[PDB]
Amino acid sequence: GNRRIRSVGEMAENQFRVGLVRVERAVKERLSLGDLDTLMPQDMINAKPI
Amino acid sequence: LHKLGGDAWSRARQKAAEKVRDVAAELLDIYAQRAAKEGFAFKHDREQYQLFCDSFPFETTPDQAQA
Repeated sequence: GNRRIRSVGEMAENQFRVGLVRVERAVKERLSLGDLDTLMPQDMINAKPI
Repeated sequence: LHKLGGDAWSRARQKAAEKVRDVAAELLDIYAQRAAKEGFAFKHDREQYQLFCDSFPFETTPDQAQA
């Protein structure tokens, strides 16, 4: 009652989300900086950390 | 289809605005006399014009009479 399975789905989901933490940090940095008149969801996102 | 953030629309807008600069002497002299001068008014003849209407040896079409 104190130990649990953490199967392949949940582990991959958590590694996905800790990947997403970096890219949401990146987009929050980019959007917290100005110059938003030309931005598109292509440069703030970056699939290399993911 | 200007891709978003492609800036070609901005570049063309700036280029057109350069062409649309009010130093353009091609039409801003026309707009200056538009802001300074006027035109002539023709007077109509209700009677002699009917003589040349009768000098017209056909019948006017309805779409040409309104023209």
